[PDB]
Amino acid sequence: QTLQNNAVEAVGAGSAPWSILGPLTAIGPTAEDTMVWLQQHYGDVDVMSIMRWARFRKGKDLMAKDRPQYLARAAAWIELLSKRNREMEEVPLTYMRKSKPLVLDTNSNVRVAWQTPLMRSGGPPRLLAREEGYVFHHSNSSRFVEETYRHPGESLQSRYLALQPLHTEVSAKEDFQRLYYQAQKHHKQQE
Amino acid sequence: NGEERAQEAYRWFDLALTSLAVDCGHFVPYLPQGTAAASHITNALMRTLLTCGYTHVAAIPDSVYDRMGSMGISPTISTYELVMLALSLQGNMVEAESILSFLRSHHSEHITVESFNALLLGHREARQFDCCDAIWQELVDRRWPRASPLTAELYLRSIMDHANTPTSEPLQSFANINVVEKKKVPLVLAQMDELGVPRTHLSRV
Amino acid sequence: NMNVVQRPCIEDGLLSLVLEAVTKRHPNWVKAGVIQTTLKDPFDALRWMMHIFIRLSYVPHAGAATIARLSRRRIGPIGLEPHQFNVPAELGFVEQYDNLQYKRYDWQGWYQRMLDVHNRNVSLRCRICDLQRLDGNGVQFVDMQT
Amino acid sequence: SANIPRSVWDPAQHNPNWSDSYGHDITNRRAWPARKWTVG
Amino acid sequence: AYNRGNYVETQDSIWEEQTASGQEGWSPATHADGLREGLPVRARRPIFSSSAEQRIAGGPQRAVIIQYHHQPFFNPEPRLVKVAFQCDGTIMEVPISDVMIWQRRYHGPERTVGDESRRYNPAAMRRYVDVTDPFNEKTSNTEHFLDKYEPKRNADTVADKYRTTKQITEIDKWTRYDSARADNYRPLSISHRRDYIRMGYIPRYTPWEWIAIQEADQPLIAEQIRQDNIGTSYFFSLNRYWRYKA
Amino acid sequence: TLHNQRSAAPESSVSQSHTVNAPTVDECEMLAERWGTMNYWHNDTFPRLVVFLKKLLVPDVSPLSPTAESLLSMFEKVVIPKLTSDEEDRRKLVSLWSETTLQAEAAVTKFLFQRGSFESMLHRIITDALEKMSTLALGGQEGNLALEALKRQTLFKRNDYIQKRLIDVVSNSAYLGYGDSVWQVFFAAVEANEENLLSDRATTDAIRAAWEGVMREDVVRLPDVTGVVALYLTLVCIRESGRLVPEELKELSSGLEDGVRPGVRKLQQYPLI
Amino acid sequence: FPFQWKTEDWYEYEVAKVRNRRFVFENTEEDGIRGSEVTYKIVLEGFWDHHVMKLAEDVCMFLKDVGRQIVEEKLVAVRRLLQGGAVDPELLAAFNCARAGPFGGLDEYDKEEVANFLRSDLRRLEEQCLSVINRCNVPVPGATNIYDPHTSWPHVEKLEPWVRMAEFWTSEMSTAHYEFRKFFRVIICKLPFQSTEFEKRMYDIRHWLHRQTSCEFHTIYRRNVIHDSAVFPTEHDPATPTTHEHHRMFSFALDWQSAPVNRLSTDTVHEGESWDAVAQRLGCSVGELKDANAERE
Amino acid sequence: FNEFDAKGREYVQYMREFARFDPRKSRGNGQKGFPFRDAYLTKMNEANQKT
Amino acid sequence: QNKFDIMRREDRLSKGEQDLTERNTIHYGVPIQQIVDEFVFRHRNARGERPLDYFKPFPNFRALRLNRMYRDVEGFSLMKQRPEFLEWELFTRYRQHHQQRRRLALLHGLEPVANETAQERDTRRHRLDEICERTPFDEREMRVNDDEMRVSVETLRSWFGVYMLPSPTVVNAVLGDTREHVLSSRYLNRLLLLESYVPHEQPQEVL
Repeated sequence: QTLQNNAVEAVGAGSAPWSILGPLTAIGPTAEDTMVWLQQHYGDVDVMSIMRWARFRKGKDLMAKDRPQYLARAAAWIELLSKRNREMEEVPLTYMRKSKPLVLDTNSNVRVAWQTPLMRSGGPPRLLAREEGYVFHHSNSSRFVEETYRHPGESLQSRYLALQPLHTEVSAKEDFQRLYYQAQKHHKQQE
Repeated sequence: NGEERAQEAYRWFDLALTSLAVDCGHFVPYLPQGTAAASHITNALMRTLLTCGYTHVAAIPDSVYDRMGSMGISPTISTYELVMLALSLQGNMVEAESILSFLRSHHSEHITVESFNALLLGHREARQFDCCDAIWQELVDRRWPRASPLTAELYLRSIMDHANTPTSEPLQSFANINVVEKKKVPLVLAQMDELGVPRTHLSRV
Repeated sequence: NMNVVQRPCIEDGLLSLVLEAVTKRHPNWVKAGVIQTTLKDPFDALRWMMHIFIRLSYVPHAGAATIARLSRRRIGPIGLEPHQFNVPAELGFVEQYDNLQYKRYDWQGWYQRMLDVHNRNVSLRCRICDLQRLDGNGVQFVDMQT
Repeated sequence: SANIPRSVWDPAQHNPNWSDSYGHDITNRRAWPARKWTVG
Repeated sequence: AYNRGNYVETQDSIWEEQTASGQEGWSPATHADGLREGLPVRARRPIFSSSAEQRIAGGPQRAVIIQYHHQPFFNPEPRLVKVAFQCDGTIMEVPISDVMIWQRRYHGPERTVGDESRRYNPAAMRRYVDVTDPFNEKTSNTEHFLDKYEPKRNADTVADKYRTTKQITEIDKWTRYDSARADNYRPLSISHRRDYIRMGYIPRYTPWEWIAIQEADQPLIAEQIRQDNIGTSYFFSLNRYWRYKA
Repeated sequence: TLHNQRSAAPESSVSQSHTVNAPTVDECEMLAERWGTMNYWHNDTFPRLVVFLKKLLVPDVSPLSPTAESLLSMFEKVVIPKLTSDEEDRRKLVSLWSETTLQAEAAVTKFLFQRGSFESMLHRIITDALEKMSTLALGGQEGNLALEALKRQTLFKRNDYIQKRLIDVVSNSAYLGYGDSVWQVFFAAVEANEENLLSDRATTDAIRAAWEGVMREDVVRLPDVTGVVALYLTLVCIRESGRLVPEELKELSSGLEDGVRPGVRKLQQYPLI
Repeated sequence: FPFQWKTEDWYEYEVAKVRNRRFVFENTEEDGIRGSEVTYKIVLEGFWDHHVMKLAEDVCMFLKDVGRQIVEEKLVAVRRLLQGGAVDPELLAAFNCARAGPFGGLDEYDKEEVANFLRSDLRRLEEQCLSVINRCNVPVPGATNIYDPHTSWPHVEKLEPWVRMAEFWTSEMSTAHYEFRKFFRVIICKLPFQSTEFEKRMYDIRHWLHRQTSCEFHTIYRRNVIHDSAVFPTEHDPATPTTHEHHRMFSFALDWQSAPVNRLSTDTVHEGESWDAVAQRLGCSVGELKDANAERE
Repeated sequence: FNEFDAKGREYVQYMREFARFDPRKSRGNGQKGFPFRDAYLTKMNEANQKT
Repeated sequence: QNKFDIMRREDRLSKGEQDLTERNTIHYGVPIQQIVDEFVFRHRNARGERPLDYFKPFPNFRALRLNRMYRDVEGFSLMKQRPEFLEWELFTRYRQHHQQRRRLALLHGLEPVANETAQERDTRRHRLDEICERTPFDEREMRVNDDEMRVSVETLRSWFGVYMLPSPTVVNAVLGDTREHVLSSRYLNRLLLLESYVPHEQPQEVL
């Protein structure tokens, strides 16, 4: 349910491909397979000691009287104390793109963003991003852009000007789940 | 064996991606790269590559992050925290502060204390202790995410590293100057008594 | 006549549409009884504006105490029970240590004790306007007769 | 924060309007002649 | 990237560079910033309600400063600035704390006006100022109607103009009081670089090293932190053990 | 002889809390859940309420031709005895046309502030009309073009409604006084109607106590707000300013707060030239 | 004009103005130099008036550079708290703590409204931290006025000197009149937050003071006080009221207990009592009685 | 010269203070909220003065 | 002692950045105020570096400091080391022109922003040039200073030409009566347009 809510909220409510294949495997039909699954998916904590501690609540035996309350309490305690459960229940974030400074320096906050070939199809295959000069640069007033120049014609402007920086604003992130959802919607709602 | 465990982690990452492509056999051209399992395995790869030598630590935000972007895998908060910790161990603070500024701008409800620990460890390694004090004061101001004993460990070790630092502008004319920063220690400990950080959860040294 | 703007006339249906959008944006306002959807009384839209302004402007005492403890680092306990009111109050006191003659010798103890017991005054101050807030039970803490 | 602040030693935090210690007291001890006019 | 031959383009690019770096921009105005007539400003528009007890503040709009009584007797606490706003031209009296000017630098006492470059002289040792007329009072820029009857003798006018005019070298002397001058700033450490000429220099500001040594030698009192999070012990704290009792 | 420490410029005294910069594309994305001040939505340069209302527009839709106007105007009684000739098909087509017109009106008035939900609902309405058209209309495939014309016309109607009655109302931020005169009109409307709003017969004691506790602090500062709630406050203040303004300035005026206060010293009162 | 008044109003004015001398609230939530969160007053005393004046130039320059460094450390944190952050669940639980809100019943604030109340307070931190920083960059040695609060931070305020003369014989021949005197300058530091780093730096001025020149410290800070309505309840008057005989001399020790009165938080259940019958006897709700006794079913 | 002398600067400041005096704005100022004894008590005697 | 620190040092030296082992000791080296005081003490109040207003009876705090070249002279193309008798007055007039341009931009909301895109920057500059060409130059704000003389606009127009300090008829004629309006950047751009028209190589001894 948590993974389905994460895949729903990654798009904004349809589902994302985030909840197609999660990090939990299916449980075997054996109590020994249950102990195997709890030891290999929540093995950073002692599961049996947590379930023994979560049995009583203010003297009341929850395990013999209120069964779904005890199951919810033990599941919450296991999900709290386990670090691997905390690392496997994370919300999908957008992809932070690198950026380089402008060639014609207009602002120190305006930067040329590094674009994934998933975002823009075609073009040449690129090298690694750091070699051209793309690093992590972001602040409170940072703006990211694609930088070209207006094409000079045979006219009065030849060399006195610095070939004015025609800009086109791009985003600071790549929401991969929303791109996959919109591509599947274009593969589905068009058909 | 940093390089050998790094090669084994890369090989097991390739094995994992092959088995994820097998296990996913709509979203058909966007699998298994759009799933949670690919992001979890990439986070495990970054967490293992942090353990290895300096080459793989430097390759975590260089090669591994660009490969994760080119593959189309959506990252999580542990991805950015491990990239920040790799840049912290490299000593590059402007990129780590840029990543935390990106996280403050866009996904601010998901930030945990490991990013603050990454910045504390990195400004301790870059020997910019005023930034360590600024990060600790910000963490005391916001009070969320909660300060682990690793926060107090990194901040008090930055204080002890700055206090044992010799200076060269007075050329030790009378005494050592930085020892007065140890006077900050009875303050911050009291802040721990307000933060609920137990002082018995500190190392013996 | 060129620097004048015709005053636009707003119908009640457009106001009801924007109020429906406001309720769908903030459902906890309707759930807590702040605004409604209806527009029966002719003074209803101004009443919902006043309710929105009161909700977005009035800070409860426990929330204000927690916010003041957060960034301004105001010390003191904070009561979350409805029988505990939070009073933001000032405390004035004097610190005095000698550094000329009574800095150290065998007299230094009783002189420092004399300076401390002579400075035993603590001035606790509170505005009555800070006491005129709502309690945990919804009633005002200090009213006019209080 | 640090014991010695950044405004003391950092050249990027230098006050541009700050003046030297010697010019103002030399200016203040100048003696200007009072009689500028012919009658008064 | 900008045209270096163009002056306005270069100065606009300098303005944009200092605006992007955070040096220039809208900052809350101090009284010392030179609030004068004809100043563009961003002032918070005050709102008037009869139910409001003190005042209601609003959004910062653009305005001009009409007048500002800088005298403490013409303008008591809290200080007011008369402004006229951009949208409706309404003349109001806003408080000085709700006033934001476009600063040009961080460290300025008068951040409003810009820096100006001074002229350069190669041999600046000779520079002549009239002692009687330092700002040139007695010269007249405008032509009066009575200069036809003024005496047309030349030598008597250049004689006094070259008599009382003194070179800048002999105006002031470097005495021995200047060598023992105390620093107007607090030094880092006492510098023995110039200790051959000073001969009696006592600083009026204790250096940062000496403050740090005097701070590093004495301990702190643990009860100065005065932290409190539980509350007051209403029953026990005044009834504790007899040696440590209240 | 220099320093080996990190050299950094001092921190900027430019107030970034009141500095309204240029709107980024991520800001226009997250503008649906953005909390801003009244100066933020009605800014003098880059107003964000106009951007919030301009992301509700359906792009690339256009007013259809007068040929399409003559097509869509007469479909109930001149084209309907051409697709079929029998009674039950004519009755079904009349009922379907009336129901699609009624639900198109319901669609253009229902989801005014959600563009994607309106688009999805209109697509579902158009497909459920086209399928039941393809059951019994055939007649040479005329009604499907007339339904695509209705799809164009209904998509133009919402984009014109939110243009004329929302965008062209909140367009001139200087007429609205950059949001602060909106708050002035609200406080004057409360100043006119204490008997209807804050009394012993109007509200409870807790509402009056909270209103008095808001207005008795040292500085009463106006709260930051969401864009739809800002549009609500702006529209109700535009409606309420007509009663507070005297009768000579009710229709044509300069500024939203014009004649609300009795005596105002204006800068434009002396220079008549 | 001219001023002519009743004498009874003038008699009431002149006593009210002197009795309300120190009835002042220093740390108010307001604009610049009047409003603050903590107020430090450092009263410097020395034997000569130029000794205390030269010290008050040495300490004010010290607390200007220190206080600008600390407020810049707080301003760099406030501008990070305004860029974005996660709402504390304990902070969200503090807003949803009252039973009845202003609008009747529970007012359920979400994470949007609680972060809005936190943003509107941190916007006041930026306007108050910039007010201190701008007044720390003004006093250049070319033009310095540290006695004006609008010009410099911190400002120096004048205090009347303590002067005590002695009348003694110089022999029944003559009388000598010598006076002991010492002079005072106080330094007012108004910070819009509580900083223990600044209080530590303020206390160690006593270790590098001038010759024969000491100091004392004043601190007026804001502190939250809880009025517990269960330890100190609001009850009716008793049936037999108190008289003047309960307020005799030595009735402060023999007639009255110290506040508060001990009220029993434990009780014993009687024979025929039920959950509705004990709660009737204790004057509480039945569900409130079971929440305090969740061990026993 | 300046505009006024020492006692003249004092009583011109007292008229600017009373011109902007509002008794609800004297909340917690102390004795600095007392509104210039001469002009304040003159207003309280208008039932007897009657210009 | 660590191989990690050695690899990090070699990586940072290959990047061209500061080694973190050179940050082992703190150097608060030579503050600017001490350097200025040593320069004044060595040169006996530093005559020649002070302006002429320093030798006047009531100097401002800007006259108390030494002479530095600020960012005003960076745009003036005619500025040399030694100006020829009238260039400094033209430079001061251009500086006051840009100060009035800054005032007009602060009046009408045309000040720059931090995240300014170059298209928005060019639009704001074109609007500022449109609103500044119709505003007359204020001469009351033109403040004469340390050594320069009071020169009218007509003397500069007769000496330097009508193109250097233009009339509205002049800027309407170049982009397409003696009065001065505030200068615009597009007019000076048009004026400039019209005026312009093997690793480890070894030496021979080791070979």
